[PDB]
Amino acid sequence: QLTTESMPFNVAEGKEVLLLVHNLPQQLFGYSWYKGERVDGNRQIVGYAIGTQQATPGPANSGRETIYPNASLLIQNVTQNDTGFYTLQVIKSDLVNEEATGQFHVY
Amino acid sequence: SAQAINQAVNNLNERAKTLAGGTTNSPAYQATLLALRSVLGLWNSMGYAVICGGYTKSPGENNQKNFHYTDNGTTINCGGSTNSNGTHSSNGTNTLKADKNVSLSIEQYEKIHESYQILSKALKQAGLAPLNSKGEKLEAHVTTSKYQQDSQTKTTTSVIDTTNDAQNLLTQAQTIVNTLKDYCPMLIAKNTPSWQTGGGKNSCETFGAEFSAASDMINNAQKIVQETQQLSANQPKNITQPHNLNLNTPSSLTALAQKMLKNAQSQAEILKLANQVESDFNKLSSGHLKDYIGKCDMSAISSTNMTMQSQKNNWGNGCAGVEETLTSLKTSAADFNNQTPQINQAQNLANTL
Repeated sequence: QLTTESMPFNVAEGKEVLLLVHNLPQQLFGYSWYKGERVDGNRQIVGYAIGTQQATPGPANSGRETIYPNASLLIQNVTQNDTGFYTLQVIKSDLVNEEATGQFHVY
Repeated sequence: SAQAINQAVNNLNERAKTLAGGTTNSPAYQATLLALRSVLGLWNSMGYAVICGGYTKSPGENNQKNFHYTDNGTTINCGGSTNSNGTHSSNGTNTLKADKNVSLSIEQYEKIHESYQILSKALKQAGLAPLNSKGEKLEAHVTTSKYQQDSQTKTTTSVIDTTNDAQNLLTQAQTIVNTLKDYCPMLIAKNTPSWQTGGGKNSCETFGAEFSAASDMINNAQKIVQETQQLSANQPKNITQPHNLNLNTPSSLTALAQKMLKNAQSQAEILKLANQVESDFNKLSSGHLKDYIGKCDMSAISSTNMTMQSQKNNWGNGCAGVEETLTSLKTSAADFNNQTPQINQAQNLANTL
């Protein structure tokens, strides 16, 4: 099953954090990252299509995020606002989706 | 001489009236019909796999739209996904932006659907109108559905006033091919046709040759239409009062003869194009769609964004009757390839003056 891992979990302010994705499906249409607990278009950080490799940012995009083909999400110059849950929706080639949530705290 | 020129005119006119006005005897008509049936066959053979419903404006608009194909009916959902457990999700393709080599927007899909239904309904209710004829009016129905706010699904059938003339129907076919050709939406992976096992690849990667083929069949068919109208307004008249030199002056006689040559060259150009449609069909129908586009029997193939009315449907293969029309093009062109000597005498006879 799809799984997030924040590296590190406890992040100092102004430093960086990487959300690692474990058990990513090998056949993908695309995926998207979100602020908070659930898949909400209004809190989309960024969307990535496998066909074009277009990291199209969303409303939750602070401009300090970097997304990778392995579904990992780097966040640099982390502010106190960046605390809390994040959600990854992945969409497979057969149009079946898998959700996974992550979290880190900032101090 | 008198009746020599007069007999050659009667050969051109009777051949032209068959080529322009005829249906089963006309290779211009059967080539046009082949191009129209080929695009219907294209969409029936691989249309279900086209990924649609990527967002235009925002991820915050999680728009979906179901598009209906009726009979053993089916329904295609643009926008949604299906979850790991099997339930429908309103968050799917609409989470990712629609463009080239990714996903069609609902708008781009609804154009394909609308054109497909117009084309399909027009050919079934009225057939293709003769190329010289201006066409016959007919209503077309387009059924779709949207999901209401935390409640039921609303169905909506649109009425479209349309005609069965070639120019209109070719525009509908052109809309389908060019949308696929220009934007290359990705195909769904997973009775699976050979080409699909085409999962992590766009539709132009799998069907680039087939889109180019269909694209040319349409453009060549549109050219046949434009030559047929040019032909139709270019009829050489019979010589009457054969020895009245004031009436039949050596000015109007050279003009008549030059009207016959433009009439002759139009007929040559139409049959040339009709063969290139037959050539372009062979390119279309001998790649990934070889064992599919020509045939029709009830399969039971399904993707995660399709629901069906029974356990049948006709996706995967063409169901357009393209083989019927291919042989009819050949049979009609054979008649016209036998009368080419009578034409060649009429070209030489006119050139003399």
